[PDB]
Amino acid sequence: MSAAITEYMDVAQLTIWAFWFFFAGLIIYLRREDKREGYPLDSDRTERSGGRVKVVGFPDLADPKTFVLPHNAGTVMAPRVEAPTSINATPVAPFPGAPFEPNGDPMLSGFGPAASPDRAKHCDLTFEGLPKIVPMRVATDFSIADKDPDPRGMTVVGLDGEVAGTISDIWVDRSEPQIRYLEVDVSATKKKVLLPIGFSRFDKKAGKVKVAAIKAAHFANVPALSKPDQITLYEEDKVCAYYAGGKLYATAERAGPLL
Amino acid sequence: PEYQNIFTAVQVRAPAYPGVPLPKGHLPRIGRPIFSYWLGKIGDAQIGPIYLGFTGTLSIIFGFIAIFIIGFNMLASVDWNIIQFVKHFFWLGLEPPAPQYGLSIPPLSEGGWWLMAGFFLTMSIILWWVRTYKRAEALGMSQHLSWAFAAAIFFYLSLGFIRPVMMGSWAEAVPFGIFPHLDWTAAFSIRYGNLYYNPFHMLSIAFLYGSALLFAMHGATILAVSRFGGDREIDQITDRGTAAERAAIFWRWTMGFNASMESIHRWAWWCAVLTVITAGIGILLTGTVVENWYLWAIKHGVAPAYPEVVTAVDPYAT
Amino acid sequence: MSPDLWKIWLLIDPRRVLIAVFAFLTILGLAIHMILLSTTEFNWLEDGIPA
Amino acid sequence: MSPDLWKIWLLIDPRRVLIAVFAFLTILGLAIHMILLSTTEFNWLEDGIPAA
Amino acid sequence: MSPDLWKIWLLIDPRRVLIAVFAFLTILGLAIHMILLSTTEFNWLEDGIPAAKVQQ
Amino acid sequence: MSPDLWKIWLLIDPRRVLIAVFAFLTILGLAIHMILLSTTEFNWLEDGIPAAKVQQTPVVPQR
Amino acid sequence: SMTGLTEDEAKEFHGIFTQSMTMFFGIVIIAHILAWLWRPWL
Amino acid sequence: SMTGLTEDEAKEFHGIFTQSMTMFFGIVIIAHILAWLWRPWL
Amino acid sequence: MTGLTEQEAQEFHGIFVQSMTAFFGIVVIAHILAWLWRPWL
Amino acid sequence: SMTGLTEQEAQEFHGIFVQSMTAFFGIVVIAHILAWLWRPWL
Amino acid sequence: MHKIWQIFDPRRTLVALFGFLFVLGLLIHFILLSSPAFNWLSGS
Amino acid sequence: MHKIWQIFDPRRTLVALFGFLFVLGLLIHFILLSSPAFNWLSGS
Amino acid sequence: AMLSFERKYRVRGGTLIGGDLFDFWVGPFYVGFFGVTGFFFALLGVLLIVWGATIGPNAELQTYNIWQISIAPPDLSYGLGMAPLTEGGLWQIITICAIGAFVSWALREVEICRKLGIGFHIPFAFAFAIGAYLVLVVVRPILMGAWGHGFPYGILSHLDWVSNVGYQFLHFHYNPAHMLAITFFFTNCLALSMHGSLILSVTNPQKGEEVKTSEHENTFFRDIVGYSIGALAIHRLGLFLALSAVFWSAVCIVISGPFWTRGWPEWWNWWLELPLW
Amino acid sequence: AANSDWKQHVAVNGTGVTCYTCHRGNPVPKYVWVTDPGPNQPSGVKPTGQNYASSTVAYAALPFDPYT
Ligand code: BCL
Ligand code: BCL
Ligand code: BCL
Ligand SMILES: CC[C@H]1c2cc3[nH]c4c(c3C)C(=O)[C@H](C(=O)OC)c4c3nc(cc4[nH]c(cc(n2)[C@@H]1C)c(C(C)=O)c4C)[C@@H](C)[C@@H]3CCC(=O)OC/C=C(\C)CCC[C@H](C)CCC[C@H](C)CCCC(C)C
Ligand SMILES: CC[C@H]1c2cc3[nH]c4c(c3C)C(=O)[C@H](C(=O)OC)c4c3nc(cc4[nH]c(cc(n2)[C@@H]1C)c(C(C)=O)c4C)[C@@H](C)[C@@H]3CCC(=O)OC/C=C(\C)CCC[C@H](C)CCC[C@H](C)CCCC(C)C
Ligand SMILES: COC(C)(C)C/C=C/C(C)=C/C=C/C(C)=C/C=C/C(C)=C/C=C\C=C(C)\C=C\C=C(C)\C=C\C=C(C)\C=C\CC(C)(C)OC
Ligand code: HEC
Ligand SMILES: CCCCCCCCCCCC[N+](C)(C)[O-]
Ligand SMILES: [Ca+2]
Ligand SMILES: [Ca+2]
Ligand SMILES: [Ca+2]
Ligand SMILES: [Ca+2]
Ligand SMILES: [Fe+3]
Ligand SMILES: [Mg+2]
Repeated sequence: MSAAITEYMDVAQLTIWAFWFFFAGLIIYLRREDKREGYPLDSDRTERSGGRVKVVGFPDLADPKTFVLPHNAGTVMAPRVEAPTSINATPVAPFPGAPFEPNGDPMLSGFGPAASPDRAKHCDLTFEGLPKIVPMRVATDFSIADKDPDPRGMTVVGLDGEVAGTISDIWVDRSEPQIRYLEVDVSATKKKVLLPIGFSRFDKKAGKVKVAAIKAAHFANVPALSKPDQITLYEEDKVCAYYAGGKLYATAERAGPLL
Repeated sequence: PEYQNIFTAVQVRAPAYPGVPLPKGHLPRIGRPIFSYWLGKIGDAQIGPIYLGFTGTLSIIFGFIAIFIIGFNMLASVDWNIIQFVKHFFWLGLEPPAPQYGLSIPPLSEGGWWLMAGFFLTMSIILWWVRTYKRAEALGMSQHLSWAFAAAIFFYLSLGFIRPVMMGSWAEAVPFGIFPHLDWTAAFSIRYGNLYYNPFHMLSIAFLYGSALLFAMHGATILAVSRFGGDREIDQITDRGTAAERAAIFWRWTMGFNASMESIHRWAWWCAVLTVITAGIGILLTGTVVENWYLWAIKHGVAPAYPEVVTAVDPYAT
Repeated sequence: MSPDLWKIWLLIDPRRVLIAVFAFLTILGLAIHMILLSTTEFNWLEDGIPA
Repeated sequence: MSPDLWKIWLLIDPRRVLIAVFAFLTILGLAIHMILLSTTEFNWLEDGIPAA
Repeated sequence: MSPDLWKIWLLIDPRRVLIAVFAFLTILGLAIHMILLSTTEFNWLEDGIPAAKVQQ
Repeated sequence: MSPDLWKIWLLIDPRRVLIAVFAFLTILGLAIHMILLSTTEFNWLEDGIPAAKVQQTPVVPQR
Repeated sequence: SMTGLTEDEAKEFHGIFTQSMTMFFGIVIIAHILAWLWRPWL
Repeated sequence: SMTGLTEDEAKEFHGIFTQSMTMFFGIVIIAHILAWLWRPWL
Repeated sequence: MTGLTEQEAQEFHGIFVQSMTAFFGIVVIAHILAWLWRPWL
Repeated sequence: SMTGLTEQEAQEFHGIFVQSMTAFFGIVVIAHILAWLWRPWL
Repeated sequence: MHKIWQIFDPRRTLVALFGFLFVLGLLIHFILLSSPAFNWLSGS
Repeated sequence: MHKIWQIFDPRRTLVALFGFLFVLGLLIHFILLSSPAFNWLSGS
Repeated sequence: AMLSFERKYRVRGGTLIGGDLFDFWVGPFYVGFFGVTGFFFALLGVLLIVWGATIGPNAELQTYNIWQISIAPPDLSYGLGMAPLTEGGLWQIITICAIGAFVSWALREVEICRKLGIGFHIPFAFAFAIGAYLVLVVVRPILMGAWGHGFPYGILSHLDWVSNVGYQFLHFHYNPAHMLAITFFFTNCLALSMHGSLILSVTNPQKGEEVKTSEHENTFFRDIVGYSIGALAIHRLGLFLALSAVFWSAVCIVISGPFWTRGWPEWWNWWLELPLW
Repeated sequence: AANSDWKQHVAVNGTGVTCYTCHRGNPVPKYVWVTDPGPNQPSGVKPTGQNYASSTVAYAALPFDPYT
């Protein structure tokens, strides 16, 4: 029982080698956990082989893991199969790794920055089973903090500083009190559209809302809700993606380059 | 320019939330919650309530006794002069017994108070660990947090208790002070030959830098996709939306591989824990199986060599 | 001093004043006793009197 | 020393002053005992008396 | 100096100024006493006057 | 200065300037008094004037 | 009545509180007389 | 009345406040006279 | 103020007093034995 | 009540608990007797 | 007395009192062990 | 005396008592080992 | 190659420089114009590091051991001028290549996030680490007066540089900005451990139980420490701590030598010389 | 003795040692040391010799009397 195993080896060397073995095992485990979403990959190697060679890399995938959702919403497998889709674009060039062109009208195309998957068509729920994101017209116990603007009646201006409507209601979150959406009453179609907070800037001096994503004339194509009191995971994603597409498709100068 | 979601522009007030009901046989939560406006610009503007059981009361008592002993000895070291106590506060400390006692109990002024303070502080830390385990299990959750706290406690006990017992003396332990314990940290490296050459020290530093890198990347990633609802990570884990897809695709295009919304939080968990695990080993090997880390590195061909441009004559080798 | 000073108590909350003055007086007493203990002339325990 | 002193309990909650005074008294007692133990003239354990 | 200075209480809240004055005066008294005790000339406790019954 | 200077208060309110000035002059006075106390030429307490009448034992000449 | 007590509640609390404080001071006095007899400090 | 106390409710707080501060200062006076007799400082 | 009626406090007080008396009695006997072994004053 | 445990289910727990305490203390006493027989500490 | 239990919740007070007694006992035994005149774990 | 179990949960009380007993046993054994006069890990 | 849901996001445009000239993907990577520039800067830097290892400090101490390979900066007698290739100019060329590669990487990230339609938090955070490196090898050498103050490029030799620079001030723990940076680093590690633990505990409950909701996350930390910060605020705080650590470390290293040339404990004398005590 | 017996210290470059090296015109040198007692302690407290700001170790919390 000493510190020298041989003429060259000692304890502090064996300990570091044992750590390296454990670290290799841990890295394999973490990389296997990383591969529960989006694998097996979609490449030319699979389709040339007639759907025979599946590209997963190393290490391969794990056995499916089960999540059970509350209030009897169902069960979801962490590694699952999903239906291959047909995109709304067309390749710019036939060589591999080439970009695609957003066929049609880019805002109303569902491709690029204006793209989204199809989530479940049910509202997110609280711990008691109520809808989670609701307007303040039904969450009456809520209130605006003191010494704060209360953005009701504020005019919303578009990308070019042209007014596109006014705020009508505020959609809040019952579980965590914060604002998730603004409701804009568009004065071009007599309709009401939702606007995420992440795409709006509060000019509290002059009482304005700035939307730098889309222009004033684009507020007429925002996807609408099914019922005026609640929203689903599908519609929220669609609404956010429509505004996100304007970060590239709004004007002719936003595609680049600088030089 | 564009809203970066760093501060909350407009706040909304709802009534206080007592919390998820606890099962039978639990005490009620104490305190009435209140709201802070300035605290609500960066996070949640609600403070309280708190749960205090029996383990939580015992932890408080033990810890306050330990801290009172430490403070009383710091005050006694300046002969009861409170002004001089304020002047020298960062330099004062309570320090371990002398090396001529081994693992015995010295008088109070010569290291008994240090032993009592260490025992009581260790008891409070253990009781707080039990409290965290019990609160995790009361709500039906798992026990990851208690495992991470157990790793931290393992490093703490290696630093203060296990290594001195292995070396056979209490003088190897760290003092209770601000500048005193930094002095201990410097002297430990000097005595055992340049701790930079300890390979577990190298691994621990790598994991600390990695924790900082991982938290910066994850925070920036979640803040960048929060316009799509990305901050609600549980929903994205159980139902993948555009936030998770864009976050994965960004990193896949940047560095060739990516993680998942669920999987990244594992990379976060293991990176931090391995910071302290490799730390606790690194000092248990020091002084027990390795005497000089620089000479150990030279023996294993790790230390670099430089041209001889300055040198000294050895007066012990004449 | 004018007799009408009793109007102070409708300007500041009595409970907070009570607790603040209690805490301040206790801390002041402890500080003065310790400062006296730090000296050589006024340390009544180590003065050696009576021997 | 005043006939209507009991009205002080209409201002401060008794339950939160009993805890404070108990804790203060206990810590004060501990501190005085330790101060006496820190001086050679009043350490009743190391004095040797009686009988060494 | 001015027979109209009493307007100052129409601007600054008296309840705040009372606290900000009492606290400031207490802190100032403590600081001046500490400054005096930090000198060898005005330390009234360790000056050796009058006499010294203890040995050091 | 100009007779029409009194318009300055149409831009700055009395409360936020009164508080600032009163909280500023005190700090400046404290800082100046401390700076003078730090020097050996303008320290009025330890200047030795007038006389000492305080006796000032072996010493430690390292400090 | 901010703390919520009534007049009778405060009246009954004060008597017990003063009685207990008097008893505590009474035993403290005896402890100090014994300590002075053991070893006077003044 | 920002504090909320009535005219007579706050007026009687003063009478007990001063009556207690008087006795506190009174016992402090005796303590300091005894201390000066034991060992004067000036 | 603690969800306890008169009798549910009197029973507790009686048991508390009896237990305290037993604990103090054994403490006293232990101190007598210790003083017989090695006096400290 | 507070833990929702009936007195009849409390008597049975108390009996087993006290029986276990007695059994534990018997072994502790025997061990201490042997330890004193090995090397007395007073 | 006895009405004091209408002020104090019995469980918390009992737990705090027992914890304080245990801490005090440990502290007194430690202090006695540190003093050479009363250490009973020696040859005497 | 038996109604003490209407104040405290038997299961948690048993677990806490066992943990306290084990910690106290470890503490006493270590204290005995540290002292020289009672250390039994030297043979004889 | 492509994830099973990635083909929807490979759109044309959003470039900063180049347009359609370099707008393509190479395997999983997106390259662009800055991809080309950064890749070839990195390639030349690697090749010059390998050549510097091949030459070695001498013909006798040259070795291919990875722990012992070191490329060193010039002497302090060259000032801010350009040194001969064998006497320290290779270090300067490699430093230029490294700076070019880092800036190219950041600009490629900017292009990628313009393409995906997301915020710019990630390149902004990377710029802090780039700035810390630039303070290490550019700002401090210029303020001091010579390129020789930079650290050598080697796995074990730059540790020797850190140690000797630290002991030039006799006690580096007493540097105040150093204390602030260390506090931020430790706090960041603690916060990361807690965030990971809570997310995993909620997502992986006890056996035979359903996934926990958002209320449980807040209740847990309100019952442990009496306050909960929220889902978005924990990421805010993590980013803030991780960037503050680096900012204060850069401050701490740029004041050692240029702005303070004595021991670090002595700096505290201003506190000990106050007239209060 | 200093100028003849310790030339491996005070005569590397021929500087030498004179009476002015220490006194500098003063009857008592300005930089002498004695055995430092340290700050005052209570009667029953054993001093440690450290954990106290001191210029003799350049304002660190190290043992402040390395001379003895
Ligand atoms: C040279 C050093 C001298 C010394 C010279 C001086 C000089 C000169 C002065 C003091 C003053 C003070 N000294 Mg001195 N002092 C010395 C030694 C001591 C010792 C001691 C341990 O030996 C103590 C405890 C004190 C304490 C005090 C305080 C009583 C007082 C500062 C109070 C304060 O902080 O107001 C801050 C707090 C407030 C201002 C709150 C406001 C008070 C209210 C609103 C107004 C008064 C009402 C009052 C509370 C109740 C009724 C009082 C009536 C006016 C009668 N000195 C030594 C011997 N001392 C000052 C003084 O006299 O103050 C009266 C003063 O001018
Ligand atoms: C002078 C120093 C002596 C010594 C003198 C004493 C004395 C005196 C005592 C001990 C006691 C103990 N000593 Mg010892 N002991 C010494 C050295 C050792 C060594 C060793 C490596 O040398 C070991 C392994 C032990 C082991 C032990 C433990 C078994 C026990 C304390 C356990 C505890 O903390 O309970 C805390 C944990 C619990 C109470 C949990 C209980 C778990 C359940 C109830 C287990 C019960 C199992 C079963 C039902 C028991 C009955 C069946 C029996 C086999 C007949 N001693 C030296 C040689 N030792 C004590 C003892 O006897 O306790 C029983 C005791 O009084
Ligand atoms: C005796 C020595 C002194 C000491 C002297 C010094 C000196 C000198 C320095 C520090 C610095 C640091 N010290 Mg110190 N320090 C000491 C003791 C400590 C102790 C301790 C427990 O005692 C701790 C925790 C620290 C901690 C710290 C940190 C605050 C800081 C290092 C982090 C940093 O700068 O990030 C900065 C992060 C970077 C620079 C990363 C840059 C990476 C970029 C992005 C480039 C890309 C990398 C790569 C090329 C990518 C490709 C790689 C692969 C191909 C994929 N020191 C001792 C007392 N310390 C350093 C500092 O503050 O620097 C600013 C510093 O210079
Ligand atoms: C993965 C490794 C990292 C880590 C992890 C970690 N730390 C943890 C945990 C985990 C997983 C917990 O679960 C635990 C916790 O509770 O987190 C919220 C904790 C914790 N890490 C802490 C500290 C901490 N962690 C550190 C480091 C690290 N912790 C690592 C970097 C450090 C450093 C770097 O030095 C510190 C200082 C605690 C805040 C907490 C555990 C607290 C605990 O166990 O306390 C027990 C004792 C007491 C409560 C005594 C209290 C007694 C009285 C209340 C005192 C009265 C006087 C008072 C102090 C006066 C001042 C006024 C007061 C009102 C403040
Ligand atoms: C500022 C907060 C923290 C942080 C953040 C951060 N780092 C980042 C990012 C962010 C946000 C990225 O987006 C970016 C990335 O892509 O991450 C995956 C990155 C990154 N941080 C990295 C590393 C890294 N970060 C570190 C630190 C930190 N990064 C901070 C703690 C460290 C430390 C502490 O040492 C390292 C080593 C990379 C993995 C990556 C950037 C990759 C990059 O820039 O690639 C381009 C360059 C090359 C591929 C080759 C360069 C060619 C040179 C010739 C190499 C040698 C240069 C060197 C000067 C000589 C040798 C030095 C010797 C010491 C060996
Ligand atoms: C108003 O406030 C009052 C006056 C009441 C109290 C104030 C107190 C103050 C101001 C306290 C300040 C404290 C400070 C600054 C503390 C700093 C502490 C630091 C930095 C500590 C850092 C490290 C210390 C470590 C790691 C020590 C670890 C020691 C351990 C783990 C020892 C364990 C020892 C054991 C278990 C010994 C057992 C042996 C036996 C049981 C026999 O001992 C009796
Ligand atoms: C050059 C040849 C001389 C002469 C003529 C003297 N010294 Fe020194 N000296 C040194 C120290 C540390 C002391 C003690 C401090 C002190 O007593 O003041 C002295 C003392 C003296 C004295 C006595 C002065 C007095 O107090 O009455 C005298 C007269 C004297 N010296 C003369 C230190 C040094 C040196 C440092 C190593 C050197 C060199 C000298 N002295 C040289 C001389
Ligand atoms: C808690 C782990 C077990 C520790 C056992 C060893 C205790 C210390 C024994 C040291 C004895 C040294 N000496 C010289 C007195 O023999
Ligand atoms: Ca006396
Ligand atoms: Ca005695
Ligand atoms: Ca005097
Ligand atoms: Ca003067
Ligand atoms: Fe997260
Ligand atoms: Mg020390």
